[PDB]
Amino acid sequence: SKDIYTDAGFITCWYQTSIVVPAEVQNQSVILCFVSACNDFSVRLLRDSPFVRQTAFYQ
Amino acid sequence: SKDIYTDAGFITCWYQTSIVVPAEVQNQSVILCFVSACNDFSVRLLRDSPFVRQTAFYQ
Amino acid sequence: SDRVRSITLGNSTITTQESANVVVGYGVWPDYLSDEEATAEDQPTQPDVATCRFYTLDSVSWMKESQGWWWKFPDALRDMGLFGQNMQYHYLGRSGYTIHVQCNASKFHQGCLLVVCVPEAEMGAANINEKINREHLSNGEVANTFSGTKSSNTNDVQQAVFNAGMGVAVGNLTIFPHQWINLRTNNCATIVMPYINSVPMDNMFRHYNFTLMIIPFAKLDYAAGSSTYIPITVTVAPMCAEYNGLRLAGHQ
Amino acid sequence: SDRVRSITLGNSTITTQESANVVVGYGVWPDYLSDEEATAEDQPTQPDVATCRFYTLDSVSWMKESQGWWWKFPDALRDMGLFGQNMQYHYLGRSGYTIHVQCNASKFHQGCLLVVCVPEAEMGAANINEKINREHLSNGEVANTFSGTKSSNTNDVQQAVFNAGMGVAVGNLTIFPHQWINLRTNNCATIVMPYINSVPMDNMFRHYNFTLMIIPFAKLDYAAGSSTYIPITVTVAPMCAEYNGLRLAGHQ
Amino acid sequence: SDRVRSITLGNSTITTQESANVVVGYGVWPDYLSDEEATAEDQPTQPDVATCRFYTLDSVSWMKESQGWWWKFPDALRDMGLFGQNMQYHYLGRSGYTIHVQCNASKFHQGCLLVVCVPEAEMGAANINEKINREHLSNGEVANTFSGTKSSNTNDVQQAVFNAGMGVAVGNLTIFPHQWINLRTNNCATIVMPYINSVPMDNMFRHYNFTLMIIPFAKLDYAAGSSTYIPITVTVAPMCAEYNGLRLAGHQ
Repeated sequence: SKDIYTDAGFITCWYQTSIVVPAEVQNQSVILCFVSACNDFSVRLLRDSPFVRQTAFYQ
Repeated sequence: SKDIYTDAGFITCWYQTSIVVPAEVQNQSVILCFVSACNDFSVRLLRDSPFVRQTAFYQ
Repeated sequence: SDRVRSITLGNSTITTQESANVVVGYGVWPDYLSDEEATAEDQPTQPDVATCRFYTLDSVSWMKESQGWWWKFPDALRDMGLFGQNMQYHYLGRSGYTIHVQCNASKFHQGCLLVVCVPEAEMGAANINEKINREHLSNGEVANTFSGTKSSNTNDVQQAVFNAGMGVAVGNLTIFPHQWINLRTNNCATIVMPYINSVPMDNMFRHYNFTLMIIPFAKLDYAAGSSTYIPITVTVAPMCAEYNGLRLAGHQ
Repeated sequence: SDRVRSITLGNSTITTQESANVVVGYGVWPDYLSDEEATAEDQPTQPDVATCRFYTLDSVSWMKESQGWWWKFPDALRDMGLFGQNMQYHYLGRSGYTIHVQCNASKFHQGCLLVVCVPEAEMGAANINEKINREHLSNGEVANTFSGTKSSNTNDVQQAVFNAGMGVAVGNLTIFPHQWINLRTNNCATIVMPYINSVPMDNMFRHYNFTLMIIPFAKLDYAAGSSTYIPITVTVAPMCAEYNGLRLAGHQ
Repeated sequence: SDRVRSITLGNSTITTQESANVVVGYGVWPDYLSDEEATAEDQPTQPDVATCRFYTLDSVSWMKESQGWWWKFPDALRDMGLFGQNMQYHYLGRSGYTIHVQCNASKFHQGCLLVVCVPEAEMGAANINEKINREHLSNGEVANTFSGTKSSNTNDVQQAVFNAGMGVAVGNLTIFPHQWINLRTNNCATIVMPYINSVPMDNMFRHYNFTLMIIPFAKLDYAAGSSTYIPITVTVAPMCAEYNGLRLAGHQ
C-alpha cells in the first residue's frame, strides 16, 4: 500500500547518446518494458485486492 | 637524405573496382593511412635533425 | 564472438554489443600502492564500492563541422558523488581509471573518431605571453572544444586541430592508448588507463593528470534524410582508489 | 568463419572479406609435368617467382544493360611482364591458372553475375562463311563484349547471350568451373583452373586454351540515388609454369 | 550458429534462416495417449504421414493501422486434407500442434508482433446479453480481426485490443507460449504447443481448444519509398494425432 515509512526507488531512463539513423528510415521508434522477479522474491500477508468493485449479485 | 645512389620504391594506389554504394548514402568517403616498422628495422648513425631552426636564446 | 562485452563496477554496468577491445594502458592493470613505494605513513581510506563506479559526464553533439573536445581527468569529476567528496576532504589521491565512450550511428552513416588518453597534456596559450584562466583548460564535465582555424582569443587555450594544443603533430598522437570509433563497425571505445605519475600519491586539484582527447578525422557525412543530431556520451570509472591525508574542507 | 580468404603468390596478395569458396577445377590441383608424360627432352625454365604472380587486366563497367564479356586466356597475358617475355621467347608453354574477379556493391544493390571458365571455346562467326579476324576473338586485356540481339557485323564474332558464341544453350553452360557473384553476399569469385589439353606441352600463341566468360543474368538494378558506375576487375595468376624450346624472338 | 533451423514433418519442410528458437509449450513434448489415461476402448487410427504435415492457412496483410488477428485451432483446419476428413468421420480426436508464422521485412522496416497461443480463450460478446454466431468467433482459415476502438456491432465478438477479447489485461497476456517477431532480427516464430485439456480425448467440432492471437504492439512504420504490402503467413502442423470412434459423416 501507499505509505511514507517504506519508499523504494525512482527508475529514470536517460539518453546516453541520441538515436543516429541513416536516410530513408523513420525517425521515431518504440521501446517496450518487461517486468519479473528474481530468485529471492517473497510475499507474506493475504488480503483482498482493491480491484474488485461490485454492487449486487450476478443473476 | 635525398640522394641518387639509393632510391627505394614508388607506392601507387589504384582502383581495382569502383565504389558501389546504394541509394540515400553519400558518394565520397575517406581512407586513412598508417605507418610502422617490421621486426628487422634498424638505424645506424646519429646526427642533428633538419627541423630545429632557431635564431637566439629563449629568455 | 568477442563483440559483446560487459563491465561491472560497483552498482553500474555497461553492456555493449558492438565493442572493439579493451586497451589496457601500457599493459599494466590498476593496483593499490604496494609498500615498496610507500611515502606517507597514515592509513588511507579505500571505499571501493561508493567510488569505483561509473560516473556519466555531459553529452556533446557532433555535427558535420565539429572539430574536437578535451577533458581534464582528475578535475572533470570534481563534483560527481563521493568521489568528489573524497577528492575534496583529502590531500593526496591515487586512482586508476576506465574510460568508456558511447557514440552510436546507423549503417547509412559514416565517419571516424579518435579517442586518445594523453598523460600530462600541457597546453599552450592562444597569445604567446598570456596567463591561461582555470575556466578554459577545464570546465568540469562541460566539454571544451577545439577550433579548426588559428584561434586568437584572449586568456584562451590555443585551439588548433593540427597541433593538439601541445604543438605536437596530431597525426603522431597515436603513441598513447588510442582507439578508433569508426562508425561502420563499432558502438563504443574502452580505455583502461592506469595511473602514470612521477610521484606515488599526488593531489587531485593542483595537478591535472591527463587529458582525454576526441578529435574527428572522418567527418560525420550522411544523406539528406537521416537523423542529424548524433550525440557523444562519455562515462568513466575510477579504479583502485585510495586517499591520504584527511583535512578540513576546501581548496586554496 | 570461412569468409575471409587470403592468397599469396610470389609478391602479390589478394585479401577478400566476403569470398565464397575456391573451386579447384575438376578436383585436380596444378602440377609440373611428371616424366611419365614427357615428350620433349631439353631442360625447361621454371621461374616460379617472376611468373607465378597476380597480373591485373583491364577493368570494365557494368551498367543496367550490359550483356557480357569474354577473355581468351593464354593470349590476354601476352604483354604482362616476364610471363609475356617468357611466352615470347619460347615455343612450348605449360601453366595452370588462378582466376580472381573483383566486383563490389553495397547492400542496396542487386544483381548476379556468372563466372565460367570454358575450355576450348571455339566461337562461331557472325556471317556463316566469313573468316574471323584475330582482333575480334581477343584484344588482349581489352575485353570483348556480347550483344544481346542477333549481331550481324562483318568479320565479327557472333554476339548473342542466348548462345554463348559456341551455339550451346547458355543456361546449360554451368558444367564447367563456375561461380555466381550474387551481389547480396559475395565480394569476388575464385577459380583455380588446371591446364586441360590433349597435348602435354603446347604453344601459347597459336592455341587459345580457354575463355573466361562473365555473363550477367540478374541485371544491375538499383535506386535513383545510388552510385551508377560499378566496375568489374579481373586479376589472374599462372601456376606451375614451365617453358620448353628457347628460340629467337617473335611469332609468325 | 543456431539461427538456421529446419523442420521436417511428413512431406513438407520449413527452412528459415533468421529464426529465434522453438518454444516447447510448458516443457512437455507431444505424445500419444499412454494407457494409464485410457478412457475409450476401441482401436484408434494414427495416420502419422497424411496427417502430421504442414498445412498452410490464408495470408493476411499488415498495414500501418492493423489491430490484430485470431484463429481458433481445432476449427481452422476443418477442410485441410485428410486431417479434415479424419476430423469429420470420427468422434474423438487428440493431437498436438506445431505453429509456424512466416512474416518477413527488410532492414529499413521496423515493428514488432506478438504470437501467443492461448488455451480456452473464451471471448466476450459485443453486446452484453447477445448470442454470438458461429461465423464470428471463427471463419475457418479466413482470419478474424480486432478493432482498436470500442466495437459495438450486433452478434459480434467484442473487438478491443486492450482486452484481448476475454477481458484480460493484454500486457499480461504473455504467460502462455509467446514469441516476439521483432522485425529487426527475426524471420518467423515457432511454437510447439502440446494438447492441454481436462479430458483425455475430446471432440474436434464442438470444442474450440485454443486461439492463436497475433497482436501488433509496434506498428509497421517505414519510409515513403519502401514496399507497402507486407503479408503475414501462418502454417501449422498437427503432431501425434489419433482418432477414436468412427461413425457416419457430418456434424449436427
